[PDB]
Amino acid sequence: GSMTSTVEFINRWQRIALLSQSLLELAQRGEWDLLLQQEVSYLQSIETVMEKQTPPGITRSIQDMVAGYIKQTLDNEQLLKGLLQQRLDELSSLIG
Amino acid sequence: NATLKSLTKQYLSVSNSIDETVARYKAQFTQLDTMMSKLNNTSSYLTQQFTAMNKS
Repeated sequence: GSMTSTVEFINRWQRIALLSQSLLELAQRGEWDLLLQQEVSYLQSIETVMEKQTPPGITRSIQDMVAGYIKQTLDNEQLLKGLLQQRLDELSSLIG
Repeated sequence: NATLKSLTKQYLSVSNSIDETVARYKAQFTQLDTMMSKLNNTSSYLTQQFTAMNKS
């Protein structure tokens, strides 16, 4: 019944962290068109943990595990902002 | 010694490719900038979630 609800909860956050790494690497490889496609999914995955609540009875160990995914997502997002600004500057120069 | 008409066609064709290329860059700039602003909001939400996940 609800061992399913714990893994689903875990998977929701792991997906967010996954897509966050995907975005970062796509930016690192200069794949800007794919990045913008992937962005769509990333935002949808954030919406998912807004629509669904942390279930009751998640243990400390699992909360710690998920907190790790949230931190990793923040770290990636921070790195990504720098690469984005750089690209925006690159593009302004090209645009003229 | 190519015809003027022929040179003018090439000129306009290359000019159109430049326009299309610059249009593309502007669209990409706008969307990446939008994305960057959106990361500000998501980071703010994620920071809240981290602290909530850590409580108790």
